[PDB]
Amino acid sequence: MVEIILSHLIFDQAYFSKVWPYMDSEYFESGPAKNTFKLIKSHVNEYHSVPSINALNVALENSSFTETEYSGVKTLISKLADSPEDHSWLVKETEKYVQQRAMFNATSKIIEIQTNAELPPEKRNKKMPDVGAIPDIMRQALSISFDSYVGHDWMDDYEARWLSYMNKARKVPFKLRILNKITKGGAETGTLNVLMAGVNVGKSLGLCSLAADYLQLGHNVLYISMQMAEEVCAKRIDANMLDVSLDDIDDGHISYAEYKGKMEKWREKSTLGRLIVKQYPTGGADANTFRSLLNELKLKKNFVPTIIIVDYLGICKSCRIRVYSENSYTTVKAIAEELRALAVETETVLWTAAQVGKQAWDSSDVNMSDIAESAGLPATADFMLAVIETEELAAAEQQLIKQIKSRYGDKNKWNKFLMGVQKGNQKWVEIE
Amino acid sequence: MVEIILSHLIFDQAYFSKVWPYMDSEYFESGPAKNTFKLIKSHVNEYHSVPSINALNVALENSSFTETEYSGVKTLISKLADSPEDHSWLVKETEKYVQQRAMFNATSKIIEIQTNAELPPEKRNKKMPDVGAIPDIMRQALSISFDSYVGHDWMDDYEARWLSYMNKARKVPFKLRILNKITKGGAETGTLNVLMAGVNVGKSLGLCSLAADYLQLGHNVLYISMQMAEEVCAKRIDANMLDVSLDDIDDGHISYAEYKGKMEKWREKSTLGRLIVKQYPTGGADANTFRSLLNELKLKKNFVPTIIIVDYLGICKSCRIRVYSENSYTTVKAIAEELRALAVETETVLWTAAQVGKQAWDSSDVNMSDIAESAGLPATADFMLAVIETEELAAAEQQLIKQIKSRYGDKNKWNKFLMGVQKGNQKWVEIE
Amino acid sequence: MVEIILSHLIFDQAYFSKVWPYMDSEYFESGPAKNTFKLIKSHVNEYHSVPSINALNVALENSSFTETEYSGVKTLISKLADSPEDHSWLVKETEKYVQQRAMFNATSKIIEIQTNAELPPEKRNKKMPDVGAIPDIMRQALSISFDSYVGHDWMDDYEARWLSYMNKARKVPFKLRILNKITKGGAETGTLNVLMAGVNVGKSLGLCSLAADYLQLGHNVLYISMQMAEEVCAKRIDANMLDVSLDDIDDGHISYAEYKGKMEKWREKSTLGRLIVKQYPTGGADANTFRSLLNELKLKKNFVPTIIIVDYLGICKSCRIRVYSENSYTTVKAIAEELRALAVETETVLWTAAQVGKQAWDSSDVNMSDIAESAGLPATADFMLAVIETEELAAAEQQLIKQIKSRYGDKNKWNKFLMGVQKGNQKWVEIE
Amino acid sequence: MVEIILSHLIFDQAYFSKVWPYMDSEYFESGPAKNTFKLIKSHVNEYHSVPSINALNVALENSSFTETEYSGVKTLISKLADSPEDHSWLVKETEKYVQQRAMFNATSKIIEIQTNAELPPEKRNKKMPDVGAIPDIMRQALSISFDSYVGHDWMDDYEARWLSYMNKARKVPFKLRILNKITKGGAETGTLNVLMAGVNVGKSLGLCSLAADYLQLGHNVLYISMQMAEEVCAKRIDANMLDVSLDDIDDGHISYAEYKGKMEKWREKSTLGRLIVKQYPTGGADANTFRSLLNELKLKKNFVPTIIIVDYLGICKSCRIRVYSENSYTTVKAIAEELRALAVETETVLWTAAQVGKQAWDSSDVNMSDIAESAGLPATADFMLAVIETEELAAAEQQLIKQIKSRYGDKNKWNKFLMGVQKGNQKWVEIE
DNA sequence: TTTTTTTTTTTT
Ligand SMILES: Nc1ncnc2c1ncn2[C@@H]1O[C@H](COP(=O)(O)OP(=O)(O)OP(O)(O)=S)[C@@H](O)[C@H]1O
Ligand SMILES: Nc1ncnc2c1ncn2[C@@H]1O[C@H](COP(=O)(O)OP(=O)(O)OP(O)(O)=S)[C@@H](O)[C@H]1O
Ligand SMILES: Nc1ncnc2c1ncn2[C@@H]1O[C@H](COP(=O)(O)OP(=O)(O)OP(O)(O)=S)[C@@H](O)[C@H]1O
Ligand SMILES: [Mg+2]
Ligand SMILES: [Mg+2]
Ligand SMILES: [Mg+2]
Repeated sequence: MVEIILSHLIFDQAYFSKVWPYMDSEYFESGPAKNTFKLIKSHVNEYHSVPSINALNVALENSSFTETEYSGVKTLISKLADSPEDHSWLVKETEKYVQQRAMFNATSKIIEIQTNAELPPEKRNKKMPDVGAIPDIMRQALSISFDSYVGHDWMDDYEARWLSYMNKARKVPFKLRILNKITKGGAETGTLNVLMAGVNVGKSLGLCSLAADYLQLGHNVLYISMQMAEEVCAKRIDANMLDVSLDDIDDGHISYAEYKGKMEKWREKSTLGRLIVKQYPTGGADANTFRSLLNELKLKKNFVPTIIIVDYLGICKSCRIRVYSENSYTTVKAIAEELRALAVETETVLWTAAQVGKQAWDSSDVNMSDIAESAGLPATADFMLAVIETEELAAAEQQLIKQIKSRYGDKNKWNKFLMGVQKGNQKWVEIE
Repeated sequence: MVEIILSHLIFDQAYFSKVWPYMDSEYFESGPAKNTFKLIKSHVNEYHSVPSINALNVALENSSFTETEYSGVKTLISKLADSPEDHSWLVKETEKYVQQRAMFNATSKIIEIQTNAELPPEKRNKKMPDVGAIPDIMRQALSISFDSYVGHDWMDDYEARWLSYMNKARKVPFKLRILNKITKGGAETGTLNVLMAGVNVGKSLGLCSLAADYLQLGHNVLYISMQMAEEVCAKRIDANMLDVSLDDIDDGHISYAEYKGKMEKWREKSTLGRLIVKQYPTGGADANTFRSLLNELKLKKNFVPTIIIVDYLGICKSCRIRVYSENSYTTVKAIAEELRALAVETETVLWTAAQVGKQAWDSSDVNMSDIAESAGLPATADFMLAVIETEELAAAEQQLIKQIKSRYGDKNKWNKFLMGVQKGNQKWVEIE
Repeated sequence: MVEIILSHLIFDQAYFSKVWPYMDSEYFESGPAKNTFKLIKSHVNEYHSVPSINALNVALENSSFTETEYSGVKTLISKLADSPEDHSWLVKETEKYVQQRAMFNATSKIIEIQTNAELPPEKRNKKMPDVGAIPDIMRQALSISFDSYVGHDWMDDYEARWLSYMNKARKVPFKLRILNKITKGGAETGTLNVLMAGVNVGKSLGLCSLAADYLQLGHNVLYISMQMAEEVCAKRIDANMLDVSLDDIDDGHISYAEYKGKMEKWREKSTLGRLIVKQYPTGGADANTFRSLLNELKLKKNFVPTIIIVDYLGICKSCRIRVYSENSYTTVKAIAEELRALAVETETVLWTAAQVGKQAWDSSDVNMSDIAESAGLPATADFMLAVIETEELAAAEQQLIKQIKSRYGDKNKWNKFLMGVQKGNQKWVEIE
Repeated sequence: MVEIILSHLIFDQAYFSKVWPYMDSEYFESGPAKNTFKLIKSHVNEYHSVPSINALNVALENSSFTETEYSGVKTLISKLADSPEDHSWLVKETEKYVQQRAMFNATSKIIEIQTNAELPPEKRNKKMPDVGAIPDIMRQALSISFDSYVGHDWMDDYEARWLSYMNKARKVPFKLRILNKITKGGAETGTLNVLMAGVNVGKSLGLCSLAADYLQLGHNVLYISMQMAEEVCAKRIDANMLDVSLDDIDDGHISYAEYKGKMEKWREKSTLGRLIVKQYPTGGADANTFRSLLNELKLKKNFVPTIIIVDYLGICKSCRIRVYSENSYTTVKAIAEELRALAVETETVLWTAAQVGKQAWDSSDVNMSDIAESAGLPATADFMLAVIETEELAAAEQQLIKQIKSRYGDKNKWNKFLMGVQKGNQKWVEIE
């Protein structure tokens, strides 16, 4: 029914107002229909009005396509004529036609991706998406229903807004009291929280301590280590949970009986979730890789995480920018934005680590301007905490956590407090 | 499109009043088109009015043509109808047709000049110009645009200019006396206004404060969130309007009774406007999306916004340049130009935020050179204020606002003024 | 007469010494002639001497030519002979032939340009000059001659040097005596003058001050703006000439009676010109449009320009390069060249205002390595000034001018001088 | 080519004496070419002289030749002419022919060696070299060059080198006795020599003086100015040559009669050179534009300079640095290297000027450490004279010349000398 | 050819 759609795009102002915002060039044909719609779209972009038959003929004469295409477009334009119709049958039929064409294009692209990925490398016609984003494309084929959400009205829609304040399902409480106090109830789902410490100051000890604390509070935690292996992170978690020093495990001061007893005692407790550690090579995982990991975890292991942790965003690969194409600023900003998009998609608290510049190392204070790889990371991150350690603090078994970007509350209040990091047990303890 | 031009010359006075000044027999053709235009020109010269079909046919009978030309003119005259096409498209198309025909005639003329130059001096014609007249014959053919307006005169139009001085309909007050004082009556419609600061300083706080202030004045405000979600921002607007807190909303200190009472009391006010909050994924919107959103808003609800707030220009996506086609100085400036064009098209006050590079994130002052993105943004901008907060300022809850680019008024009359920013209420308070 | 040219290039020495530096491969037809000239040129480049017949037959055998090309070149070489003629008819005939070939090539190139322009976007060739570049090409072809001036030859060009000593070019005086001192009487007719400055520091203030000063001297001034409405520029001029602050005009302190009285008092003065302000959209005007504008200004308004002032060079259209085709440097250089050509053609002092880079903003000193868009502007310009009102000159109500490039005198004599900028009246007063 | 080689072996002497030692029978052919060379070699052996074409025919008349060979030889002998080709092209072309034939023979020999190697060991030729001899054989093919000149060979070019020391082949005198004394006979070709302008001490005056002494000695001088026009520099040259004061020309004291008389008096003298002044914009002339200028002057003006004087090194631009700066060290170091490379590749004496540190300005003594260009100019400069001015030197019309770097001779021999500077005539006179 | 981030280095 392409002829009817074009005719009522021309000879119906009411029809054009609703269907146009959604009409696209890939929904008609590879011949006369697409060319006619391209003519109409160019005229609309140039004059912001629906062209007439004379305007279409003039644009057709000032066009460069061949004789066959010219004749087809001329016949199609000559066949366009308004008919007595009703707005509803046309809008519903157009929605059905657009949905069918979107599904057809999506399945054609799916077949193309499958037949392209099944090719020897270096001859796979790059810039074509991989099989990993096969379902997502189909998800885009179903989100076309002529029902775009205009937005949220402050006065018209306030009961629904008020039924989001006492819900509190968005906030995931910590286990430390100070972190809950500064965040006013803990971190929120669909966010990107960051730890900035430097090199060998913490920043993975803190992530492991957070993972252990969330695990004790009945949470499913997905640790993703882009550098350290799976047994080192698991060893850190074991040291945190079992209250056994990493030196004791290395020096064999803990027996198999004690280890088994502690593990079974933790297992028999109802207030304990599941922690899963996954390792990827440095620069070999992205947002799409994490989504594939999420899907295979949900299917194979029936594991649905809420506290997804990534060891370092700077070590991950952007899923949109080719490697080493853009500078550190753009690449890191894109990676952080994609991670935040993943977090809001799966509705999980995302925790990450970030390096500071060389000038901030061995300094008694770390500012937000000391971020290493990009200034956009603080802009695209919900909460950031700076971990500072000096010789005096190290001798006191304490670290100073400074609130650098506090989006859940006022950062001026409680800006710097001293945590009791214990490096042997990979644990954070409070001083209150 | 000679038929359209002749038909709208005869049957349209508005078209005749803008194209007849620039029209010649050489522009049309050498056959029936030129003869028809010559008949029209002869009739308008003998009688100062546009001829009719009957008068044109009578003149054709009076005038003498050979059989072929007579038949061609009769056939062409038979093909004239009103056909009320758009005026803008018609004038643009006739300008293009005139330009292309003039270029063709100029090329033929210079080719004839070159051919005559090679002839021996005895054989060559003295009427044709020398080769030295080739260039100006070309530039003049490139100065046949349709524009009869010459511009202001400063001595013949001072009365109209004085009347224009009294047209203050472009101004929009600020609800803040200091901002009105420094803008000489508030912001103006169709202008790009920017509120820039560092990361986590209160850019979105200022945007929401401006939205609430415009809402309390009866304006229609369209808040477009790029990083935050739609609901979170409405909470800030509620904290500004209801004037309780941000934490008290999340800590349950407000019962439903008070919330309902305050919302209904604000509904009873006749000085309140309409506020719509729209969220977009990072890097997925521009004026092209904004124009479709405007059309959908106007269709679905009686909402034509007077104020358009964009959460951040940087997070926005340029229309023509791809996601990472060019560097920051280009696409950021392109987005700024597109936003200003959208504002001047919709005649709305456009507000947006801008980021500051790391060099001024901890400085007591910020200059125009401290713009994180392209420096073309402080070229398309009109009132680029700046927010500077220090430890002493945060102690007194008083952000410093520095006038960075002031196109409305004197940038240095009140260069730096203190505000009374309340972070809990997301409100700017004037200081007296 | 290609055969004669080749024959006397090979067999004659004075002819070779006279005509060789001006010969080019494009002056010969694509048959045997161009290939033979290629062989001759390669031999001359490799051995710095005129080849013989044996040399070329050796070069022909050691060449990658097809059978047809080989046969044609061999036949042409066989046909060459030393016909005795006079070395005063040969040189002029060769010059005529070269000029004709250059004109033919230019005609073909402009025909190709016009064919390329009419093609739709995404199919048309890029980097090919637009239609507005056609006359310039035709200006280059007519300049071909066997006489070339590379540098100034002492003892060979000394009459012209004595003329330059004794004669001085006519100057359009300023009203500020300091500019006359630094320019030795003012600015010449066919010049491009630029007043670079930072953003929101007085680019339009200085241009409007110059426009008012020239208007008070009896000149016809055309003010073309792109970032400002006609009423705004005319209000700046009124503030300059009526001695009323822009604050007074906006606030309504002055009445219509006083305004009319002052305007009529200015009208009654005989030493007054005509100032016409024309506004164009950003990127919507070029040199041809300025020419079309000057055309209607000379016709509709019957006004001949004298001090054409382009508010901003960086906004105007290229007129030689398609929009968004080349980089900023090339486009701005092309705009500068087009504007200077327009000034030379119209014999009008042309004043403009470019923007300095972000580094020069709030910098107490600027140099040629501070221009933002293009560093080729000083080469095209004839006088270039700067504005250095950075931090403390604004508090003292003063400015500073660097004199970056002054072709009228010596830049290192009064390089930096202080200007009393008054922003309420939008004028420059002298510190003397 | 073989016909030409044989013809110019028979009918030339220098070509024979140059190419005979590198001529072998296997280089020509297996029919006419080889047999004909065999005749030349045979005769050259029995009678140590070149045979007459008839004597070569006598060789054919008295030699073992098959009917085809004897005929072939007769035709080839009858096809040899005494035509006069240029010697350089002939030698180069016969060298290329010999090299190609030697390479072909060596490749065929190694192919035959490989083919013989892949044969039954009982059945193979013993005379064929083993496979291990293949790399050496090709070497003998690559070691074929009519003339071997790779660098300067000590103990093999000592006689030519002595002729350089006695004839002072590299020195260019100065016309000033003191400058000749400290340079052991003047500056050398392929060198960069700079004068360290101090506190407003000078600006082109010295280089203009150097552009007159060389002119009076018969040298072709190319003066490239950046901060001045051609007329101004040539006026400084006229002041020095015509003894007219610089201000007298501007005032008009000297009339056209005296000027023309002095110019013609200079033109009569045969000891006068040519001066070509070329102007370039500031920063618009790298040391690659100078190469193009030299090529144009050689091709069109036939002007091949021996002295190149650049007005100022700092004003110049680096050929491939992209970013230019008003006063940056990296650019000055690159500019010096590029200019010295130009001097070396053009075998010309290159002169330029550069600024020095304020300390060098305040102190009468200037140290290499006290130089604006540190480790950049006293590293790429063969000679660096420090021209500084003092009020006492000024009151006596003198300038103290100090020698800061002298590759030519000992720097401490005559380091300080007083120069008689005349600022009106722009001249340097000696002091007794 | 400019523009902007980050880093590292070096020169004054
Ligand atoms: N096996 C271990 N036994 C005891 N202490 C350890 C051990 N591993 C690490 N630590 C301590 O933990 C501190 C911080 O460890 P990490 O969390 O690995 O630092 P890091 O910042 O993650 O390293 P990078 O540079 O970011 S990969 C170190 O400085 C050590 O003092
Ligand atoms: N929900 C909140 N509760 C309390 N304080 C907040 C909240 N959100 C933001 N703030 C404070 O508001 C200030 C700036 O935060 P925002 O206004 O959200 O920043 P923004 O303008 O979005 O800029 P960035 O660069 O994106 S953080 C800081 O003092 C924050 O701590
Ligand atoms: N209405 C006004 N009243 C008083 N002063 C004003 C007014 N408008 C502008 N100014 C002042 O004039 C100065 C120069 O403004 P402009 O003439 O627009 O300079 P500009 O370089 O053209 O700015 P652009 O075009 O946005 S880069 C500003 O910095 C203000 O201080
Ligand atoms: Mg780590
Ligand atoms: Mg923000
Ligand atoms: Mg301006």
